[PDB]
Amino acid sequence: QEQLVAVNELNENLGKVLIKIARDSIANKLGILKINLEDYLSSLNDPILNKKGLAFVTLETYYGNSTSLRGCIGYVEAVAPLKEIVSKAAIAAAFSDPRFPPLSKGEFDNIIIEVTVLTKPQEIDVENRWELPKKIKVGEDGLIVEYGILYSGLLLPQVPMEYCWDEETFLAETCIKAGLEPDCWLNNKVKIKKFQGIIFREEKPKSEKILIIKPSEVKCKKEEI
Repeated sequence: QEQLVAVNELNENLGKVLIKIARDSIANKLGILKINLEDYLSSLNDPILNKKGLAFVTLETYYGNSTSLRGCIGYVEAVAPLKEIVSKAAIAAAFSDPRFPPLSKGEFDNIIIEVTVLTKPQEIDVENRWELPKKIKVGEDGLIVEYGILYSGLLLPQVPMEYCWDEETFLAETCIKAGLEPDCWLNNKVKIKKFQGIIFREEKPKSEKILIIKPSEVKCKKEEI
């Protein structure tokens, strides 16, 4: 809205760009790609890239039929222009993860990059809380239930779907996560935000084709072999 990115704005080509931004940022810090990252980032003039959101980047070592976590970093404290938060996260995924050595030039070629974009959580202003279940959608919306610093509950978009919940159960379970009663969502004093997310990932290192993974395509665990 006020320069905030919406998930429906992120298509396969934008995911293609975010992935290349992450790729080049790392390549630039590894010393592989010769560029001025800052000027490079400001040259990407697609307005979408500059809308704000939250982002995470995880690097997985590529194998025939499996992958291995290689580094993960994400920022959820404050939204910032996509291209910037993604460039920053990519770099951190490669060099800041406390669990691995920094990425080496030798590894860069065998890593698959995954970029997750989350929208800025936003308050659901409905003065008829019983109509609250209608203003959200299981499989698309993440939730945040708050009531003063002491009570805060957060659920990612996928959770409700993989556990096969309906909209109300979803709000109840988040309330329980916040330390509140199952029906805390009907209480005007309890603030409720929603947000969305999306995932882009190379199916192979530097591949042209990328996989778009949506929280709404997750299978209810009860239907898993």
